[PDB]
Amino acid sequence: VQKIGILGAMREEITPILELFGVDFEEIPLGGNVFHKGVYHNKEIIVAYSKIGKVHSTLTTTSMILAFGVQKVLFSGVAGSLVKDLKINDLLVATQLVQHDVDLSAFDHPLGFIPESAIFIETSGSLNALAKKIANEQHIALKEGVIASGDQFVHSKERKEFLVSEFKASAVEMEGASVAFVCQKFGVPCCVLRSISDNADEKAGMSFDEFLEKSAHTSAKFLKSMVDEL
Amino acid sequence: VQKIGILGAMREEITPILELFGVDFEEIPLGGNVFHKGVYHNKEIIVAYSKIGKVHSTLTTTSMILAFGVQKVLFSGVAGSLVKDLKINDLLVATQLVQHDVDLSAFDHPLGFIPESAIFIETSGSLNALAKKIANEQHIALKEGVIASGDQFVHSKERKEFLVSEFKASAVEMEGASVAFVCQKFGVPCCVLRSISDNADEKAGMSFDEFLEKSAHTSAKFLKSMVDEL
Ligand SMILES: Nc1ncnc2c(CN3C[C@H](CCSCCOCCO)[C@@H](O)C3)c[nH]c12
Ligand SMILES: Nc1ncnc2c(CN3C[C@H](CCSCCOCCO)[C@@H](O)C3)c[nH]c12
Repeated sequence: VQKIGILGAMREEITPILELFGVDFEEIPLGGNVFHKGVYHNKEIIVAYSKIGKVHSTLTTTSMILAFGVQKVLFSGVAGSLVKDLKINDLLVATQLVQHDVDLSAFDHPLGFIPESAIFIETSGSLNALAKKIANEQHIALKEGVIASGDQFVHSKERKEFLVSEFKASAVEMEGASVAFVCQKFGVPCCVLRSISDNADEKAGMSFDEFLEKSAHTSAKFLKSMVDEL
Repeated sequence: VQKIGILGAMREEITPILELFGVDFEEIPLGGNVFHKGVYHNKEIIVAYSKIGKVHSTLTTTSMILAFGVQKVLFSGVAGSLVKDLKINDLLVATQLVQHDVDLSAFDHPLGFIPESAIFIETSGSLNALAKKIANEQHIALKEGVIASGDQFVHSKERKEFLVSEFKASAVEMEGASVAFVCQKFGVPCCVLRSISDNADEKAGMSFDEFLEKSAHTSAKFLKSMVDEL
């Protein structure tokens, strides 16, 4: 039997996931998260929001894998755009992710690097290829690129410029890299999907509140379309 | 029957732990960590190093709890001092911890705060009381204070002074807050002990390299004395 973990960071990001799947979910509390466990097209689906940021998302992903035995993890949510071609509501799949706020440069380590790890964490090529295939069938744009994750909500030109110069990131959020990292450590295939909610600039807070609902729904709808192919 | 999880961040922090306990350990790999499982004084001890930083430490602490069923978690390692009275080799027990690099100020949150959490994460009062009691009996100085944790190695006066002014922190490291946080989420008693390796200033890299071994041993020796009373 196939077991698939579906994650968002905020409750608002999983609201449309639960609604779009529409099946009956059993609620299972563990480690301060609530896991929604259902069956859909012969697959067991386990849905949770982690809460915001790297520690929360690391915890929840580890719980998904260890406690619920998922074989794939699909993340859905919203993100800040760092590139002109990614506009509000546009979808991006992360081919690599970085923890942009990691700094061990005192020991001459490059920014983003931690010993016994790597700057860039890879996601599943087979899932990313699937995303590309179905986006083409749907005639919807889907960009591929690097996503930068850190424990700050980015809302300045200066920090955007750093993310582009240092990591060639296309989008910024606070959980993708930690989710992808956990999945790498456990050998679990991962896809990270984001819809743009803001431009990570001085107006980001306002844009985020305006577009969270729609952008979350766009990501969630696409995630469902991926699960339909598994 | 009592099962105690014992964590460091770096391999060097657990070397003296394994040595001082002296017992045979079984090595169990899981999620990119190696867990050393042994029996000491009729208690079961599970020792691991997480690897550096908040994501690594969150993962490992969650694995310790879920996969190995530990009832308490004790963290031992080194830290940078932020206060004049904490000198190289001095011991500190963290009564609260903060993630000092968290910034959701774009939405008017205070620094360190994440929704559905708190700036300050509590450790176990009963374990901190035990530490104080033993330290007094041993005639060893043990400070109680706030530890700030983040994904940067701190090596500047400016950042030191921020940690003191913002959080009234006494020491800085990269894992304590995340370990204590996971333990809080699962309702597992936690104690975080650190020995000072450096002063978190421009000389910190050199001080760290010089004193890592001795400071790690000092922390490990004290952690063993706690386990002897559990
Ligand atoms: N520009 C940007 N920089 C960094 N990340 C993002 C993201 C992605 N998510 C949104 C969410 C923000 C949490 S704060 C809002 C809620 O606070 C109020 C609720 O109490 C966190 O999970 C990261 C969208 N735009 C971003
Ligand atoms: N001032 C300071 N700021 C933040 N943290 C600390 C700590 C506590 N630990 C040491 C270690 C980082 C060292 S990276 C060594 C270079 O990598 C060598 C392996 O390639 C990480 O686990 C945090 C001591 N002094 C500190």
